[PDB]
Order: sequence, then structure tokens, then C-alpha cells
Amino acid sequence: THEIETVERIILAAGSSAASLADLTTELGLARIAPVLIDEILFRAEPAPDIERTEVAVQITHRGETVDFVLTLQSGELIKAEQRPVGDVPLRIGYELTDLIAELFGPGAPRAVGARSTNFLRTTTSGSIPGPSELSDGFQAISAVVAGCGHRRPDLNLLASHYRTDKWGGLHWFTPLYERHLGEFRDRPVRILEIGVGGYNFDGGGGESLKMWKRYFHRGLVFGMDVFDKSFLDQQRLCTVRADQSKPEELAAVDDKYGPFDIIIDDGSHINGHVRTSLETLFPRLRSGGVYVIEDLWTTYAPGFGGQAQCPAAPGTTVSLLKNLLEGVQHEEQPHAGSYEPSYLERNLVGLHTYHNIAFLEKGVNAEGGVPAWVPRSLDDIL
Amino acid sequence: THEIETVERIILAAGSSAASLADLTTELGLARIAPVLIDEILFRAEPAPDIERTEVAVQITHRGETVDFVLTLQSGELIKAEQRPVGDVPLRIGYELTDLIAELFGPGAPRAVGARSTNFLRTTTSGSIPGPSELSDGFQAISAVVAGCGHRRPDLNLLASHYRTDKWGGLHWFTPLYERHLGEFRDRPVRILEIGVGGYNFDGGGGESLKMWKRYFHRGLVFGMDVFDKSFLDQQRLCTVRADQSKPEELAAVDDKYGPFDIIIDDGSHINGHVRTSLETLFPRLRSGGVYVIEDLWTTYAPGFGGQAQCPAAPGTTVSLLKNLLEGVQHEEQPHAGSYEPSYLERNLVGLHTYHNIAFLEKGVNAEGGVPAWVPRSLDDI
Amino acid sequence: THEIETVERIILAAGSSAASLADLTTELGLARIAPVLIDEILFRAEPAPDIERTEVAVQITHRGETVDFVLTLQSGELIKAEQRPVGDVPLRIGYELTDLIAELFGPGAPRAVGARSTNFLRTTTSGSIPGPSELSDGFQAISAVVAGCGHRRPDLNLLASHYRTDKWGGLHWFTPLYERHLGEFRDRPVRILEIGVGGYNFDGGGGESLKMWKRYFHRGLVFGMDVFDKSFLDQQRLCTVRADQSKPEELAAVDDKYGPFDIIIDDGSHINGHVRTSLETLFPRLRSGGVYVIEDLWTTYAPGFGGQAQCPAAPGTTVSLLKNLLEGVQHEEQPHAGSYEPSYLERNLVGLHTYHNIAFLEKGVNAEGGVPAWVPRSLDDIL
Amino acid sequence: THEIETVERIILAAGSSAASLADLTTELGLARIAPVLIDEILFRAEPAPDIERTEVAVQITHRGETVDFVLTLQSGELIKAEQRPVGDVPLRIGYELTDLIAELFGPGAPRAVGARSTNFLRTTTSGSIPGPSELSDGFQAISAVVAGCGHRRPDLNLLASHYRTDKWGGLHWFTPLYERHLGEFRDRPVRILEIGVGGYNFDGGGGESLKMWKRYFHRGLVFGMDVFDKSFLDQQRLCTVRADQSKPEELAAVDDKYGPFDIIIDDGSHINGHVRTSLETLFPRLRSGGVYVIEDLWTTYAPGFGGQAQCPAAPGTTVSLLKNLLEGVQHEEQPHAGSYEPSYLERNLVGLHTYHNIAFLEKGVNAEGGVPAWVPRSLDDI
Ligand SMILES: Nc1ncnc2c1ncn2[C@@H]1O[C@H](CSCC[C@H](N)C(=O)O)[C@@H](O)[C@H]1O
Ligand SMILES: Nc1ncnc2c1ncn2[C@@H]1O[C@H](CSCC[C@H](N)C(=O)O)[C@@H](O)[C@H]1O
Ligand SMILES: Nc1ncnc2c1ncn2[C@@H]1O[C@H](CSCC[C@H](N)C(=O)O)[C@@H](O)[C@H]1O
Ligand SMILES: Nc1ncnc2c1ncn2[C@@H]1O[C@H](CSCC[C@H](N)C(=O)O)[C@@H](O)[C@H]1O
Ligand SMILES: [Mg+2]
Ligand SMILES: [Mg+2]
Ligand SMILES: [Mg+2]
Ligand SMILES: [Mg+2]
Repeated sequence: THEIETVERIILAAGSSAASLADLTTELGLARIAPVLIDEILFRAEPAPDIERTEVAVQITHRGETVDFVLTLQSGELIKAEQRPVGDVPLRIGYELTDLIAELFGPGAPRAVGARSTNFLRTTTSGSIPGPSELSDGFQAISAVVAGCGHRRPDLNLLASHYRTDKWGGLHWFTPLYERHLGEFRDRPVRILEIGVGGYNFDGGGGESLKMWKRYFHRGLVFGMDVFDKSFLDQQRLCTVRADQSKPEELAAVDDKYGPFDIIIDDGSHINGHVRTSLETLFPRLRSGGVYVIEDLWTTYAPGFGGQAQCPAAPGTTVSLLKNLLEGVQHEEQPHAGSYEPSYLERNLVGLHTYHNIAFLEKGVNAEGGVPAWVPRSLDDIL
Repeated sequence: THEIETVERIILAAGSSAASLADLTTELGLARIAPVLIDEILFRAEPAPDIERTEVAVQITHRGETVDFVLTLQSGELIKAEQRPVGDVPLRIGYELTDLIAELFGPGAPRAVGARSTNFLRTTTSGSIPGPSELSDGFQAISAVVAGCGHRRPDLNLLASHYRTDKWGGLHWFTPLYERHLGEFRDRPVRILEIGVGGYNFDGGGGESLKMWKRYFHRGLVFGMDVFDKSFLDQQRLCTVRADQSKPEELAAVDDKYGPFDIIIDDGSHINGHVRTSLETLFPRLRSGGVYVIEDLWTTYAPGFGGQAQCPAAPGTTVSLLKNLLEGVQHEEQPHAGSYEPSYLERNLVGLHTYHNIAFLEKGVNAEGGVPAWVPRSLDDI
Repeated sequence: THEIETVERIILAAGSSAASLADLTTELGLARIAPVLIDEILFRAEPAPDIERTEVAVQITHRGETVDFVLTLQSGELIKAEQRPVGDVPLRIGYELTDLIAELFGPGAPRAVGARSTNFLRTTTSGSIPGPSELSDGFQAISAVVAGCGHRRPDLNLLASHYRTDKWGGLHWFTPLYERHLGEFRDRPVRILEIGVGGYNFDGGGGESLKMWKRYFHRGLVFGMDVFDKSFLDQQRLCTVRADQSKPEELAAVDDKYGPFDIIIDDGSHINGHVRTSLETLFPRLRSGGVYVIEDLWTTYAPGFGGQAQCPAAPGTTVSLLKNLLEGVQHEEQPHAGSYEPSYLERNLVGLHTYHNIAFLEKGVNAEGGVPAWVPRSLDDIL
Repeated sequence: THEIETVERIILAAGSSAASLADLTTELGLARIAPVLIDEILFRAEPAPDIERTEVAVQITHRGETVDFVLTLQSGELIKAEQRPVGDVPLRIGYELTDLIAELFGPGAPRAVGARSTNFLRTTTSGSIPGPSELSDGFQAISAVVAGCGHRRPDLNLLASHYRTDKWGGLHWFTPLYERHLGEFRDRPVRILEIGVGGYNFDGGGGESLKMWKRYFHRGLVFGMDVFDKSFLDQQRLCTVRADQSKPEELAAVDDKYGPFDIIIDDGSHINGHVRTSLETLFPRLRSGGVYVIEDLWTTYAPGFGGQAQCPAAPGTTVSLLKNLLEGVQHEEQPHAGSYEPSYLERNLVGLHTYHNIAFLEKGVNAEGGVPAWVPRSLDDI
């Protein structure tokens, strides 16, 4: 929890004042911040290009202190980093700590120039003209690390295919919809909760969507909730929590410890009652201006999921809930006793987006007022 | 019809090849195109700033030919243009015809530099530092005209307030939602249909929203359908049509004459049956990738509009329709005991956006396939 | 200085974590934050529409505390606000304090829905159908206040015409260039310095550009430096400083007290030596990744400005400086003794943008390395 | 020439009216257009994912006619397409011709939903939950093809690395600067000229940058000029031309045949005189609002490239030229003792962008007027 807190403080400083970032850099120090930034460069530079073992140095300096890391990249292998000297590495990237913190965790347009220093094959051990492979592999190696040092907008469809989540590809085509409804939050220091880590009780299974969310939300903290243990996936900005979406107390404990959440995604049991329980408990805890997403609406018709093989969808099914939420947004126009008090969902659901197998709920203040009484409601009133 | 066609050709060439624009400029000529561009400038420069009567010259040149216009701006007065010599007018703007066509009807980011020439008070009415009012009115006048010569993104909320449509302000707050769902089409040569011009049978009334759509869609042709005549609102890129949204034949005639439409907006009678008839007839005619919008969902509960004062909403009411459209998007996941072929709305509705008093329908191909049979449907399958 | 500090803390919290904003709201309290937000609504809602005197209520609530303000709008008059009851004002806007802080000072896309509550003529004292003026003036009045409650992107050309600065209109056409080079910083908590407040020694003169920068940078602190007093213009997010751009010590004192600056604009004396002194002293103090802007390059040829009526421009003139800066960006490719050490401007100028009467300097690390020795430099080397 | 013209007509119609697209689809027909679209899909879907041989079907329909293609993807292998029946292929993508034309060559935001149909493993090779590799390879294959069917914004840095051009990586870092200055033209039907195809006189060499420009400008026609033959690189939207940048007649011939150009990039000999000759001849031919780019400013100091090893840079060297262009932008503010008429570069250069080893020149109208005579020029004037 102190670890998540330290990464968060760096993320927030990246988007704050110069004085705030200076205070944090002075407080934590280069030795402590550097490894967090190298961890990000490794996660973002993946995957390594199809090249022979090639070393690339990253040097971070701050107020007279400098730390050097040598990253090793090779076709089909996890990129590795080591705090080591760089004098014999002809591929080098240099950064002021303030610049690298912004490059990785800063909001706003990626910088096109001036964020770093570069040394590319200024000396070659081969001879005078560097070998073809040496030159080719060099270009690819330094380019891969540079790509991992920044926050250039990624393509969520490509990320989904790379991390192997079923949010994109033949089973579902949700990623462009996520870009539409969540893209305005990409530069924001978000806390995202996804219910359903993936992999069920299979050992070593799941986390694909969580890694995608970590990559897309460069300033985000990703939380994954599952009834089964997923602690093996825990990493920088990615925390798994063991909890049951059927139990309101367990849901509230997740929010009490890791919330509040800007975005909540239901991709869990798909059991009709669990979807409803999760929305009733977490929608009031969701940040106002946030988005609640329900994936796999098809379970509405599957008895094995507490659904009913009937259309219109049976009450207590996800499609019936979505239809009621739709009418709820119009609560102020509905016939009601003056004493009527709107439900939480009626007052706090400002937008409903329904697509195939997915719904997006926008939380906000639904209180613009019903059509005034002085508006004609009949030709009788017109006349 | 030839007039609407000429403006359309200019708009389409503005986003085409150099050869296509060259061919159109050669065929129509400067004398014909320039008045279309001046009309746009007058429409987009409005309103005139709070200044005393001030003249600004606009000169358009093309392949050895040049035409001069002098615009007159004054507080509270309609901006006027006359084809006259620039002469002594000390506020001047010059353009190559190609640059002005792109500036007014071109897609893409507004140019920040190099699109025109300018002369500002090289000669004053004193012979030296101009009078305080001459300088202030001069800056305001030339700035107003230049603003009218481009396609810089407008604020739809401010346009709705300026043109006085109820789409924004206290009765409704729809304009930001329109920006969200129609913003991607602002650079497109769209044909927009709004059912409901406004003003009912009152003389000289309506057209506020149509003027807003003309200002927002700088490459768009705006069509307003109304059961009553609204020909007095007719102007460049803005055509009114007399037709009844309750009658499928009249809706089809509107589409056959002025379609197809990228965007259709129902802001008409608000009578439940008319909303259903308009959607059933025009949704199939809407361009795929287009957006159908229904305003005033409240009439769902008003008996005077064919509504029923009950909740859940009665069958045959707009909210009930929206709930059925929502379920139809999931048609591939629904149980179908025998041969089923999806309805048009099930197959062509890809997205439903429901807010307070407004719904946005995205038309497309809804055929990604239902969940495959090999997917577990129960722990017994597990 | 405690005032600037308090507005800054609110601005930074608007773009931080939920916990950070909660901590600040709890610390300062609604009573202290509310007036800062009302001050912004008045500055941004200006000008009032051409309407008869109309009242619009803004109500801000936070954790069981609520404060009500009544804004009065009238054709040709400064919008006024008073902490007052709202029961008899039929035009009302309601906000949670967290939502209003983000709406005014938050980074990111303006919210399209759910940020506030609205009451529009639910009761009219006139009768049942409100009068035409009453209805028309109402629409305009509430719309104007709503526009002042947010950060919807403004048009810098229109702002320049409204505030009456010569950056746009016949004398200059710089505002679209400012949008191009400074637009990526609009959502950033910037500190901007403009040298030249305007109005010279004329009493009550100047500040037009400063008000424009305050309006455009909704999260920004605007600083205006002038040899003459301009304290009468001082307001929320807008501080004037008496200092001389000819004196390096006075320039450094401005940066020591109000810096560091993300953006510095020279629109002052236009005296060739003052432009050079200002750039030599403040470019090293400018934030890396920031922009230095020099307006009115025409003084390069005006003897009355220490210029020379000659072309090519004489050494010590702004155009000559810009040409040397241009060559300086290529310092690594220039013939030099190996011992050569790049100047500050050579090492820290990554981009030079020259337009008519204006130049934009991008500060960053100019250290990608010169063309390697192993690159053929002659057909002799080729053969 | 007719082939380049047919692809150009398709691209222009993709951003035109419904009527214009309808007319082109009727005139050319599905049989003619579909192979152009399949060629784009193969170019944009590359590279194939690291999978075992997998087939993906693409079906395009138009007014009662439908054609089927089966694409084959395999690790390290060139993606192949064949016009064959979809048959049993379990990975399928369907498109209406109009939707596919817009998806590949349309301007504007990529569509997030409704642009196509899809079938994914409705039948597996086991009869039940597909084999682990069948499912993984299936997701990768269909995703790769769908990616190739659209105009989603690419990362120019990644494209430069994928196509292996030195515009990015250790020798140069220009691609983000290209995104800044050319990004606004990505949705435009551009004609781009790069002087310098690459590969010199080595057999089979060059074209890396030309392939990058084709991928980035999804509506663009790419032209590569080189003194040596590069016809082997010729492909859809990518034409090589043999011409000498030292010879004004050859540069004019390139423009007369394949112009006018929205963007011209000098990455050729790097010989100082050739850079000056190319700019003097082609800048007047460049579209106003267009961008002229000069790479490799370092040759300014290299005697083997006509440079002089001195600083300040010698007259007749590229850096000296850039310094003179910078001063020319201020031509209206310069003292002119007698009648002066500005040069072409003074009148048509509106912006100069100088970075390390690269310059971006914006062409436009540089005529805002010098400072008016009534402006004080001295405290004596004050
Ligand atoms: N009651 C419950 N509470 C929480 N998680 C549950 C649950 N029942 C099942 N789950 C988990 O929900 C997950 C659904 S699979 C999630 C896949 C992942 N989101 C991706 O897109 O890659 C499984 O891992 C399962 O263990
Ligand atoms: N059956 C029908 N067919 C078409 N238009 C109809 C109609 N019944 C009523 N209308 C028209 O629908 C309009 C509704 S008011 C439209 C307001 C306008 N869109 C604005 O925002 O400014 C009226 O002008 C009315 O005459
Ligand atoms: N040496 C100096 N140091 C600082 N400011 C100076 C100065 N000499 C003159 N100035 C101030 O520079 C200003 C130039 S006018 C600035 C106009 C303003 N930026 C706008 O665009 O609206 C004058 O107010 C003048 O008093
Ligand atoms: N006079 C001349 N006219 C045209 N091309 C020339 C030339 N002299 C040399 N060239 C060509 O200029 C090219 C320079 S290398 C181009 C690299 C390519 N743009 C890339 O980024 O991948 C060589 O292919 C060379 O043959
Ligand atoms: Mg799932
Ligand atoms: Mg309405
Ligand atoms: Mg000035
Ligand atoms: Mg090069």
C-alpha cells in the first residue's frame, strides 16, 4: 500500500506544479524514483524487436546525482534492466528526472522534441562503418526503449490483441467503444476497477485486460477483483483483490481500501443477480462523472446464469435492468405523486449507451427538471 | 435546385483534388462563385460588433481576374455587401479563390497563417495615429469579417443561444450531446434533416435550429421539414420543405428529393405515432454510419400527444420503443425457437444513446454474431 | 502571495486524485473556496447578454454545507454576485463543490452532461405562461452563467478582439500561432510571464493580453512585468510586477518570486538590447519543454529602438539573433575544435519557429549527437 | 496512369457526397474496385502475426453483387489474398462496398461500430471449445485483417521503425516533427513528393520512407524521385520517377506529370546546390498551404557536398539559405530605399520551422502589411 502510494505521488506530481514535482523529487530522491520509471520503461517497451541481444543504456540525472541502467533486448525474451556503467554501451538515452517523470506519467500531448539526449553508435567496436546487423538491430533497440519512455497514445484494439484479452477480436469488439467512453480519462490519474480478473481457478490464469488498462491509462492505478487469488499478477499500478461481487460487504471493502473508482467494469460471473448487486452497491461509490460498464449482456437469456430464455427479457435480467435504467433517466417526466423521491439510479444516471453485448452508464446529476407545467400538454391547453 | 447543386459542387471540390477544384473554378468562373462565398461571409460574420458604421473590403482573385466587394458593418444592423471598388477603404482582406473556397468549405484544421492578404489603416482619417474609435472599430470590423471567412470550430451552446433555439438554455441542454454524437461529421459534406422547423402556423416564425445547423456544419446542406410553409426561411445551404411526418409517402418524397441524409432529427409534433412512423420510414433511408435523433421523449407520458400517463411506459409510446430498440441490439443473443431473420432496426441499429429528453440512434451493420455454441452456458456445461 | 497560493492549491487539486481534492476541500472549507469559484464565473461569463436586469442563482454544496449566490446580469453592466437566499429566483444552477472545482479548473474534455442541477422557470410570478421577454432573457441569462462555470475551449482570436489586445486584428495576426505553439499547455497549471503589460505611463492603461491569457489558460497564473506600476489590474490569477527587462537582476527577481515560467512572451520595449538581455537571463530559467516568444521583430530595423536600417540585419539586432539561434541548433554539425563546449542557447534550443513579426523558441535538450564520423562525407569516402 | 487515376477517383469519392460515391460505384463496378481495396488491406494488415497458417475471409457486397476473398496469414510470410469461395473458413469479415471504401480511404474519425459484419469460429476443428492455438491464432488473424481494413491513426515513429527508414531511430528523430507539420493533412487526398527514394545504385534498394508515407497518408498518392531507376518499388498509391534534382527541367517535368504536390521532402543528394535548385523550382509549384521539407542540413558544412567547413555558414550553403528565408519573412519591415517588389520566397513563405538536421517551410500568402507609417519609431516620434 506504501508502494501504490509512492507511484501515485509520482503520477500526481507529473501533472502538478514545478514546485510540487521539485518537492517530491527532493523528498523521495533519484535512488527511489528511478526504479519505478525503469519498471514503466520495461512494461511499455515490450515487446522486444526481432533482434540479436542488444544493450541500450538509460541515464537519469537529478541535482548532481546520476544513475545509469543498461537494458538488454532480444527477440522473444523479457527486456531486462540492471543498474550498471554505460561507458561501453554505444546506444544511450539520457534524461533529467523531471523530464522522464512527465514523459512517462505526464498528462497532455507527447513531446515531439527536446525531452532527452541520445548517443547512437558514436563509437563502434566492429570498425569504422558498423556492421549491417549492428546498425539495423541498433535502430530497432534504441527505438523500442524510446517508445517505452513516453505516453504516446496507444491503439486499444492492438493492445487487446497483444495482451490477449477477448474484449477485441472475434468474441467481442468493445475496445473502440472503450476508447469513445473512457478516452477522455486517459490523461487522468484514474483508479479503475475491473470485476473479473480472468483465468478462474486455473493456476497462472488471467490479468490480460488489467495489463491492457495499465498500458492505456499511463497515469492509472488498475484494480482487478476476483473470488479466486490472482496475487501472482500484482505489479506496479496493477493490484488484484480477492472478493465476491455477489456479496455487498465484500464490494464495499474493495472500494473502502482501493477506491474511489473513476471507472468500474463488470466482466465477472455474468450471473444476473451478481451484475445487479454489484451495480446497486458500487454505483453510489463510483466517482460522479465516472462510467460503469457491464459486459456480456447475453447471460440475460441464459438460465445457467440466472437468466431466462425469453424475450422480452424477464425482470431481474440485465436487459430488463437496462430498460428500466433507460426509463429512469426520464423520471422527471413520469406520472408521479408530488411526494415521489427519485431512486439513486434515477437521480445519478445521466447517460445510457447500449451496444451489442455491452452497456456504458454515465454517472452524474440527473436533475435538470421536468418539462414545466406551463408548457401546453394538449390542443385543449393550446386553445 | 441548380443553386443548391452549385453550392454543393463548390463544397465537394473544396475537399477534393487540386484538379477537381481547378476544373470547377474554370467551369463556373469567379463571377459565379464569389457571390456564394460573400453570402457565407455575411452569414458567418454576423453579428456585427457594437461599432459605428465601418466598411471592410474583400477582394477575391483567380487566374488574372479579380472582383472587389465592400462590406458595411454597424451595431445592430444587418451586415451588407456590395460589389464596388475597394478604393480608399482602409480595412482590406484579399484572397485567392481556391484559398477562400477551402477557408469556407474545406475540411480539416483551420489554417493558422498564409490564407489571405490584409491591409489595416495604412491611411487614417487624421493622417497620423488614428482616432481612438477609428482604431477600435477598425480592429473589431476586420476581425469580424475574417472570422466569417473561415471554418474555425464554433461553440454549439453559444450558437444555440445566439440563434435562440430551445436545444440549449433552461428547457433543454442537448447541444453538448449533439457535439458528442455529430461532431465527427462537422468536416463532412452532410445533408441534415430536421423534422420541425419551428413557429407552427405563426407568420415569420421558426428556423432557429436550421440556422444553427448551417453555421455548425460549414460544408452541410440543411433541410427543414414542416406541415406548414416555411419558404421565407429559405437561403444558401438551408432549404425548407412542406411535408407531414405522419405520412410515409411525404417522408419518402422528402428523402427522394433532398436525401440521402447523414443525420435526421425529430423535433416535430412529438405525437408518439408520428415519432414511430418517421423512424420506421426514414431509418432505412438514413445513411449507414448516420445518426437518428429523437427529441422530447416526455410526450411518452402525455395523453394529448398520444401518450399514456403510466410507468412502465405504455406500448406504442417513445420510451417503450427505445426499450424495444435496446433489446433488439441484442437480437443475436435472444432465443429464437424457429427460423428467425432479424428486423431492419435489429440489423441496422448498432448503438442507442439515451439521455434526459433525447435519444441518439447510430445506424450501422449489427451482425458481429451471437455467442458461439461452444461457449459454456451453465456450470453443467462447465 | 497567500492568495495566489490558495487559488493554485485549488487549481492543482482539480487535476489531482479524489483524496487530494477531498483533503483540500476539508482543509480550506466551502466558505473560503466558494468566493474563488464565483470570481471565476464572473470573469468567464462576461460579457452579459443584451437583456433586462435578470437574476441567476448559483448554489454550491459540500458535506452538509451549502452556500447560495445570486448573480445579476444586465445589458452593458458588470455581472454582480451576492451571497443571498435563492427561494425567489426562478433561474438556478446547483453544484457539488468537487464538480464546480473541476468544471472551472479541471484538465481534460469539458463535461457534456451531469455536472450540475438546473431549475428553469419552474414557477413564474407573471402567471402561467411566462412573458416573452421573461422567457427570452431567462434562456440568455442562465446560458451566460453556465458558460462561465466551465472550461470549454475558447477561440483565442475572439478573446483577443473582446479584451482588445493588438495580438489579433489589423496590426498583428498572432493568436492562431499562439494556439499552435501554446495550445498543448491550455489544460496545464501554467505560470505565464508577459513582458509589457501595455498602456505605458497612461493611467488605467494595459492588461488586455493578460486578461486574454487568464481566460485561455483556465488553470493558469498570469504574470505581467512592466517598468511602470500596473497594480490596478491585479486580480485572481493575474499579478502585475514592476521590473525592467533591461536589467538582468530585476528579471531574475521576477523569476525568483513568481517563477518558474512555462511560457515567457517578450512584448515590451522592443528595444533590441532589452530583447537580448531578457532572453539571455530568462531562457535558462524557463521550464524545459517551455516556449519563449518574441513579438515585434520589426524594431530590428528601427534606429529609435537600437535597430539598424539595413538588410542583412546588423549584429545585435533581433533578426540577426534569430539567424544565429537557427545556426546554433546545428551546433553539433558545425566545424569545431573537439574541446568546443556548446553555449546555453545552442544546447537548450530544440526548435525555432519564425513567422511575420514573431518568433517562437522551444526549450529542450538539443543533444541527439552530430552525424557520426563513419558516415561518408565525400565521394572519396564513398570510394 | 489510368490505374493511378482509378485509385484517386475511389479516394476522392470516399470523402465526397453519397451521389458521387454511388456514381463511381455504378461506373467502375464491384469487380474493378474490390481488388484495389484488397491490395490496401494486404498493405495495411502487414505484418502477419506470429501464428500458424490461418485463413480469413473478406466478402464485399454492392447492389445485389458480392465477391469473396480468402486471405492467408502465417508468421514471417507475406499475407496473400485469392478470390475464392468463403466456404468453410471460420474467420469471416463482411462489408458493403461503400463502407469499405470509407473505412480505407474516408476522411474523418475511424468508425467505432457498425462498419462491417464478422463471424468468429462459429465452427471449430474439434466440434467444441476450439483448440488453444486455433482460438489464439483466430483472434490474431481476424484482428490483423480488420486493422488493415481501416484508417485508424498510425504511430509514424513505429511505421518508420517497421519500414526501416532513418527518419527515426539513432541517426534522426524527425517523425514526431512530421506528425506536427503534416498531421493536419493525414485525412486529405494528398500528392506527396520525396526527392530521394533510397538505395542509390544498389539493386533492389530503397523505398522505405515511400512505404511509410503510403501507410500514414491513407488517402495519399506517394511519388518518389531518384536519378537512378526505382521502378521495382512501384505499387498502388506509390509511383517512382527517374529525375535529377540538379536539373530544373526534370523537376518541372515531375511536377507537370504527377503534381501539384501538397508536400515536398528533400532527402536526396544533400548537395547544397541541388537543395537550392529543387526549392527555387518546386516551391512555386507546391500548393499554397503546403509544406516544403529539407532534411540533412549538416551537409552545409561538408565540402564534399558543396558545403564550406566554416561558421557562420558560407553563402550558398543550406543554413545560410535558411537564415535568408528567415529574414525574407520580415520583408515588409525591411528598409527599401526605392521601388521594391518582394521575391517569390518573400511573398510565399509564411513560416520557417528549424530543428536539428531538418527545416519545415510553410507556403502561403506573406502579405499582412508592414507596420503602418503612423506607428511611433522612436521616442522622438513619441
Ligand atoms: N462472484 C464472483 N466475484 C468475482 N469474480 C468472479 C466471481 N465469479 C467469477 N468471477 C471471476 O470472473 C472472471 C471472469 S473472466 C474475466 C476476463 C478478463 N476481464 C479479460 O477480459 O481478460 C473469472 O476469472 C472468474 O473467476
Ligand atoms: N405532422 C407534422 N409534420 C411536420 N412538422 C410538424 C408536424 N406537426 C407539427 N410540426 C411542426 O413541428 C414544429 C415543432 S417546433 C421545432 C423547433 C425547432 N426545431 C427549434 O429547435 O427551433 C412546429 O413548427 C410544427 O409546425
Ligand atoms: N524596460 C522595460 N521593461 C519592462 N516593460 C517595459 C519596458 N519598457 C517599456 N515597457 C512596457 O512595455 C509595454 C509594451 S505594450 C504591451 C501590450 C500588451 N502586451 C498587449 O498585447 O495588450 C508598455 O506598457 C511599456 O510600459
Ligand atoms: N541528383 C539527384 N536527384 C535525385 N535523386 C538523387 C540525386 N542524387 C542522389 N539521389 C538519390 O537520393 C537518395 C538519398 S537516400 C534517401 C533515403 C530515403 N528517403 C529513406 O528515408 O529511406 C539516393 O537513393 C540517391 O540515389
Ligand atoms: Mg469477458
Ligand atoms: Mg426540442
Ligand atoms: Mg504589442
Ligand atoms: Mg535524412
